[PDB]
Amino acid sequence: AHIVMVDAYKPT
Amino acid sequence: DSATHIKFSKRDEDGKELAGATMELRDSSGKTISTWISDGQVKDFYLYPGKYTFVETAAPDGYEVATAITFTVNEQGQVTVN
Repeated sequence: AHIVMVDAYKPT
Repeated sequence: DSATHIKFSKRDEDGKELAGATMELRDSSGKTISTWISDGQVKDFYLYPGKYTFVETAAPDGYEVATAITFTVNEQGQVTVN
């Protein structure tokens, strides 16, 4: 089982 | 029961492993059972049946803290997320 957490880029 | 092998990935939006994120794993009572910083690898965990939460306390520069992720491991080893 995989759990994937994404760090979104800060606003441009 | 036995421990279920959980693989955790902290990634950027491009799907690449991201280092520099300070992470917590908490049990159903909110107690921190594991603490670490991401280093560009998948992080392994072995959990008995219960409810847990991955929580990001600090993101590396240029990135936003992700929403915490709550999941459950049942007696048959199945993993259910939000």
